[PDB]
Amino acid sequence: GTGVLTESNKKFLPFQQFGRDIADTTDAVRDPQTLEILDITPCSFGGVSVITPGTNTSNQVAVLYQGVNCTEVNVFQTRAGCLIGAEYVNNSYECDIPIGAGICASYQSIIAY
Amino acid sequence: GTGVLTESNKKFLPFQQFGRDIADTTDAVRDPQTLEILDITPCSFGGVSV
Amino acid sequence: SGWTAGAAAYYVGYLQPRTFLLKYNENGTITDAVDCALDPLSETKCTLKSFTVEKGIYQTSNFRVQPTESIVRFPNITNLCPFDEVFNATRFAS
Amino acid sequence: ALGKLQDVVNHNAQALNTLVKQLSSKFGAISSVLNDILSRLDPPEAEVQIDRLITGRLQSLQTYVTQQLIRAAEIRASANLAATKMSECVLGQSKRVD
Amino acid sequence: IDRLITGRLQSLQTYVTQQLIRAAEIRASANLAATKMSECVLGQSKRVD
Amino acid sequence: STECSNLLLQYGSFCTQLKRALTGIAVEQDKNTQEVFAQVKQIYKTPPIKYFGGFNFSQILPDPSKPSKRSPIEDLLFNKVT
Amino acid sequence: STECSNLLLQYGSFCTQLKRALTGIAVEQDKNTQEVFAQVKQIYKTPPI
Amino acid sequence: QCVNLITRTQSYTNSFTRGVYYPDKVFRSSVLHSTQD
Amino acid sequence: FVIRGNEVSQIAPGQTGNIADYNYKLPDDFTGCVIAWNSNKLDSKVGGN
Amino acid sequence: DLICAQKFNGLTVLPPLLTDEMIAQYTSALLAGTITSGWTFGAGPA
Ligand SMILES: *[C@@H]1O[C@H](CO)[C@@H](O[C@@H]2O[C@H](CO)[C@@H](O)[C@H](O)[C@H]2NC(C)=O)[C@H](O)[C@H]1NC(C)=O
Ligand SMILES: *[C@@H]1O[C@H](CO)[C@@H](O)[C@H](O)[C@H]1NC(C)=O
Ligand SMILES: *[C@@H]1O[C@H](CO)[C@@H](O)[C@H](O)[C@H]1NC(C)=O
Ligand SMILES: *[C@@H]1O[C@H](CO)[C@@H](O)[C@H](O)[C@H]1NC(C)=O
Ligand SMILES: *[C@@H]1O[C@H](CO)[C@@H](O)[C@H](O)[C@H]1NC(C)=O
Repeated sequence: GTGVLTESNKKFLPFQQFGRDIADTTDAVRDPQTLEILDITPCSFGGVSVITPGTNTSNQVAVLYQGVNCTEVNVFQTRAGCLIGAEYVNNSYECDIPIGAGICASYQSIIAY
Repeated sequence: GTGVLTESNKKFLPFQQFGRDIADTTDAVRDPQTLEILDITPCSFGGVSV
Repeated sequence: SGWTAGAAAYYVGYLQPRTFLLKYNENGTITDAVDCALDPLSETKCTLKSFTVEKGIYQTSNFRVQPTESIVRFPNITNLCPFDEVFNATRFAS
Repeated sequence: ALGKLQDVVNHNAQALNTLVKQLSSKFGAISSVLNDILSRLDPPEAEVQIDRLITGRLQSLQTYVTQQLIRAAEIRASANLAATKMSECVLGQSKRVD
Repeated sequence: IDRLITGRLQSLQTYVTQQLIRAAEIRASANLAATKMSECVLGQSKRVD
Repeated sequence: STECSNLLLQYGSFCTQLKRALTGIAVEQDKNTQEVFAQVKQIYKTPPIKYFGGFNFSQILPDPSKPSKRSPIEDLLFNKVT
Repeated sequence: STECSNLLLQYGSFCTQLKRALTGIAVEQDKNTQEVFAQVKQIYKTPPI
Repeated sequence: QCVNLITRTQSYTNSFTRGVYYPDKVFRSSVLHSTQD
Repeated sequence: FVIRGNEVSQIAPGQTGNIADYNYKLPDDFTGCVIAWNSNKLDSKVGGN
Repeated sequence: DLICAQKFNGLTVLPPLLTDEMIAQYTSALLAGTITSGWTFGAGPA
């Protein structure tokens, strides 16, 4: 399996080796060589959205990493995700390209507001 | 396949043999004996309603 | 110095398994193309199957950090396993 | 201004194009062409290959018909609204706000 | 792997189909709510109930 | 392919179900057009002199010069939808 | 799994269809909120008394 | 008769948009075709 | 019947071969059993049966 | 741990475009227009 192996606070009983979640996917593991419980988490991932104006207008793009903090990926942190390539502007305008959570983007460079 | 082979106004490039539609359906072919282009039109069909 | 002095200039590149989007014109010649992976905008062009992308926000793919190395964890106990007692036995049972 | 009708036309054309594109899918079989599977294979596992193509094409066709049914329900709701507007805004004067 | 793909694909298509039907129901409810916003809040309605 | 149809016969009435559903959709479209547009059983005509107290309806009334007998607005709507 | 995705490529445009349907539902929800609540383009204020 | 006469220097440059070939022998007209190759 | 040793795979539905096409053809929807056993003691001669 | 199990298998929840405070600001504008101006703001100037 692929993931990160971290410290676990799960009190495994001595007979128990594997750990499973509500999804019945491998969540914790007991190493045979040293009898310690390793918490398995999937590596960092998320969805990628490309914010663009028309190609008749410009070829500049912005990238939204959805549900991803900006420390684990012009960098702006939204509730929708981490936005790269768009600068935040404190001025409020009508929504042009919807990002989410009240944030929209427009081309004027690409700004987010 | 099965279809009529009508005359084609398409000018193929000489390495190409088969031809396809926008929805990748074969619409044309070059003939190997005589280097000419033929439009493949599969045979006439219809819904019969009573 | 038995041979005439000369020079030759040539470029060498290597091929990788990539997804491309090709534009076929009305004469059948590939006139333009986009590489999907290299550019976000070009990945949007590959997703929309078009060279002109309208204004909007487009779900294209998923970012994922790749694994860096492989670790194999097996028990430390090493014992020679007696398969010779099974398969090289002179007499078997009914 | 005329986006909505164009969207309806686009959705119908896109669905039909997608359905024709689903005839090029192997669906885990050796080929997407039935005649090729006939030509390169003897019958008793060609039955399995053609069965895989048949269940893939049934899945595509049922997906298309279900999407068409949902879109038909949406268009029927829009047309019932349009008939209500024809009765109440054109054939009379309405006190209903907006 | 092909059996797992066809099972998971059928599960995903089932989920998307129920999501589309629920989206149609919620769109009908939201169109009703927009009508009530226009006719009960932005005006006085003589339609009974 | 005839043996493909022989294999398709083993799956039952799936094709009949899909054909029946699409026939229902097809008749529902014509039905929807009938409740939207066929709301009067009398085909009314405007008078030959189109004076209505200064109100101009030429952009919504049909154009006799055009073969489609459509209004200028309706002709624009038909040209702008492809 | 890379080979599982390679086998999934042989099933065609099913995943594109599911993503397109869910994107339509997702923009439909925001459209529903716009029809219900964004019925005025002026943000009116109550007087302080 | 193997004799050594050639020396060679090298630099690195940009491929730009070169190197694209026809993935098959199929005529296609005014379309967009996506291929993995 | 009696056949050659490499021809026992041809006694099967949908097989292509010499005896499958010209001697014994099985239908595609065949139901039943095939039995094969050697006959050197009875169906062979030292001068050639 | 249901949300993490959904997220780890590719099922993500997108946020709504309007936040709760913006929907509340829309309803406050509707309240203020209705109380201060009646039905007149729905048919033109308040
Ligand atoms: C009613 O409207 C039509 C169209 O708006 C008027 O026709 C225009 O008349 C002016 C002046 O005669 C011309 O310059 C325009 O080219 C006409 N437009 C078209 C589309 O024909 C018409 O004059 C108006 N009044 C009456 C009484 O019909
Ligand atoms: C080897 O594995 C056993 C468990 O099977 C463990 O008890 C022991 O401590 C391990 N030895 C070392 C040197 O880690
Ligand atoms: C093939 O045979 C035909 C028949 O004569 C001839 O016209 C043609 O030139 C030949 N060669 C090719 C490459 O088609
Ligand atoms: C295509 O073919 C026609 C006819 O041979 C030629 O005139 C034209 O220059 C070609 N190229 C393009 C881009 O149309
Ligand atoms: C197996 O048994 C034979 C005698 O029966 C012996 O000669 C041979 O060395 C044995 N092989 C192994 C691998 O023990």
